[PDB]
Amino acid sequence: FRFRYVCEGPSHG
Amino acid sequence: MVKQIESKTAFQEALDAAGDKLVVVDFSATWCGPAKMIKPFFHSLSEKYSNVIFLEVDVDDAQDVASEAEVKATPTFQFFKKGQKVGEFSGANKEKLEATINELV
Repeated sequence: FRFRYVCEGPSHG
Repeated sequence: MVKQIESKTAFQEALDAAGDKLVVVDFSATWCGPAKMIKPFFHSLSEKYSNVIFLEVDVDDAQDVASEAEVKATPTFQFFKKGQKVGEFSGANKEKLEATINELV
């Protein structure tokens, strides 16, 4: 699987 | 131009072959939307700034590069020059890439 930590891209807002 | 890093070996080589121009790295996850969602900007600057070197890293398949950089949030923009670090900043901020590059240009 390819997972690690959170992606704070345009997810925060 | 742009250059993808698949292993720590290509990382150092990227900075060495990057010459002395600025070097911004995009630590985005290919399986994560929010991260890859900003590539149309970072990668786009490739045609707006042909005088800058842009790299790419997979924080999931290249944990070796993320491990050395201890990245814990994507996208993570890291700036390197001549193999030396000069600045860095994460958080979806494609407009900042402009001000930051023109800063340490």
